[PDB]
Amino acid sequence: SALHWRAAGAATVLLVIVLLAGSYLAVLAERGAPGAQLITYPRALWWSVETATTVCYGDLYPVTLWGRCVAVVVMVAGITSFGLVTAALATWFVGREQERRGH
Amino acid sequence: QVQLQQPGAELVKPGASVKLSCKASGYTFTSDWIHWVKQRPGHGLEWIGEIIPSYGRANYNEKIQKKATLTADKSSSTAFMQLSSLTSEDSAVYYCARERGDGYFAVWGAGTTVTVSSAKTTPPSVYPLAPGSAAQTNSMVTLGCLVKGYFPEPVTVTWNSGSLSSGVHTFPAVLQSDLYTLSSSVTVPSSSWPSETVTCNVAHPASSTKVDKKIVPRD
Amino acid sequence: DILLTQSPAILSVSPGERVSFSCRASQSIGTDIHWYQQRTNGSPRLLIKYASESISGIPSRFSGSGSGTDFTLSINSVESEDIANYYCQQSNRWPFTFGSGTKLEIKRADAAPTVSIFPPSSEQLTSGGASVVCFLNNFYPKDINVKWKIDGSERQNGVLNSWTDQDSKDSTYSMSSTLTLTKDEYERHNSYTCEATHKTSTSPIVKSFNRN
Amino acid sequence: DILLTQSPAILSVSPGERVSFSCRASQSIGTDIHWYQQRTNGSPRLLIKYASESISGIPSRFSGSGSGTDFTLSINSVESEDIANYYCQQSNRWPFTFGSGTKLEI
Ligand SMILES: CCCCCCCCCCCCCC(=O)O[C@@H](CO)COC(=O)CCCCCCCC
Ligand SMILES: CCCCCCCCCO
Repeated sequence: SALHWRAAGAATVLLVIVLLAGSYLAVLAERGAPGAQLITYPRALWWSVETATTVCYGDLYPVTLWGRCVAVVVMVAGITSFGLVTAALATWFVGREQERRGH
Repeated sequence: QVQLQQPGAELVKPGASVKLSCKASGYTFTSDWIHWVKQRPGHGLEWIGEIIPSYGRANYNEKIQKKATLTADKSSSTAFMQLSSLTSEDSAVYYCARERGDGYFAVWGAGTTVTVSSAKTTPPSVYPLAPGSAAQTNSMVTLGCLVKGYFPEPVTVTWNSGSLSSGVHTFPAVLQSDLYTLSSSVTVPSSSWPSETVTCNVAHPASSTKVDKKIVPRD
Repeated sequence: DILLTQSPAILSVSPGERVSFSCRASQSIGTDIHWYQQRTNGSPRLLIKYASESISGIPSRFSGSGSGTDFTLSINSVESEDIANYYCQQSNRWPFTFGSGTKLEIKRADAAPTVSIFPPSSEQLTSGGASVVCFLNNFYPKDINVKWKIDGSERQNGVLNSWTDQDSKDSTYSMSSTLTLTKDEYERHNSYTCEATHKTSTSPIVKSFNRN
Repeated sequence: DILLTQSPAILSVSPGERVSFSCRASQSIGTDIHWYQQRTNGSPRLLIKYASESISGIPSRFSGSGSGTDFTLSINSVESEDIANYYCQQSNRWPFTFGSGTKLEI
């Protein structure tokens, strides 16, 4: 029932959806473009994971306007989802410490 | 079942246009791309373009003149390529192929032979080729069929409705006076003919004809 | 756009040998190379994906190797059905591109041609024309010459020849020579002779028939 | 600084033919190549931007292609008004540089 945990879970499922949609749409956006490397779905999912975690190796990246806009959506969704998990951990710790000191 | 079905042939007058089709069966996924590849006689494979049916977006080879326009119909699972304002440079076999979004062409259609010519569609005359009465045979006998006077390419020649495969040669066609001629040859154990029937089957897709010709001894 | 160079353009090997086709990419493409086989009059068929991965239903003698810019398709113990054109294809960068192809040829033992001559059919004459067909089948090597004689005199007009590519069943060649006359001209002559000259014998192979 | 090599320096074609100009960069520059046409006594005129993108008012027979180091400007069915010098120009790295030019002859 606690809001922070349900929001964390929601953010997790939303992130999975964004990774899958970003993989699909990045391929869709990049295949028009000579030299583009983000053009098959298995490595595009890998790219979407590294973009969502900000763990970005430089092995793949978009070169088109629409692929970069897809990238921005994946970045913000990833950073926001992990920040939400952090915030829920803090809420849990704060509650448990209020209990441990009897408040 | 055959995964990608395309017509055998299309005849197009110069400056006209034609819509080729490629009907898909088997598993289909939202990540499927349909590619088109052009091969001129005696030459290599040239990529034309691709379409993703699930979304309808198509991309094209930039290095060549754009004569293609790709479409797809999800209800009929069919991909189309409209070739526009063709010249003799556009005569070739056009393949479709399916890529599951992982970069390789898992499966190819049989190819549509497109011929750009002013000539008229002519079905072939099929004549038997049985040895004359003075010819002597050994343990094998050679029979054949002459396929003459047809346009445009191609024809397919089978023996006993495909059942007879070993010992067949079908020669490349020769063009003269805007008509094609070829022969096919079959070799079967001499003890077995004419006891067991030997028939050639000639399919000419551009004229929608398929004719049979039994090979019997000159009596 | 990535150039894929397949050189040499033709490879000639003996049955049972191991053969290697080369594909060089103009820039580094990891292992994103795929190999296809195309037989005469056939559609391309995937053999190897991602430089080395097997495809179901492909004979195990096929393998692939390499990474970066240099790629090799290998066949252990070549056999006749392997006679084909072989293409590589890259999927590392848009657009996908193809190599220009390597043809595989097999060097088998010499074989004299099997010659057969065929008089025109009844139906053809009923239509008003006469074609005399000679087959020179299953010979090796490819070089061969055909001579037509009518009533003992060499004939050249009206002869159209056709040669097959190497046969994927036994690595031989074959040729058809077709002498086409009108019904009239065919009717003013009697002896029709096909003569084949091949390095397998100093004497030509001769097949004849009399219209009588 | 990126050298852009345009070779051959003169291209001779017959009317109605398809012609192709070559531009090779000394290092990889994505699609950051632009093509200009300069007629006798005229100022340069942009034809193609970013290797393949059309410019408004340029006849459709002009197209461009390539990526990396190799670039091609193509004309379908050359005609007389196409007689000109043709330059490529890169914007991938500072400073911008020009190819040395290909003259089109009919
Ligand atoms: C609707 C469009 C599809 C959108 C998602 C596509 C998913 C593709 C399937 C991924 C597995 C591919 C199977 C395979 O053998 O892949 C290997 C290829 O040989 C290499 O795999 C790869 O190298 C990339 C996989 C990385 C997975 C990262 C984990 C994410 C939590
Ligand atoms: C949310 C980003 C929209 C994805 C756009 C798809 C690419 C279309 C390219 O023509």
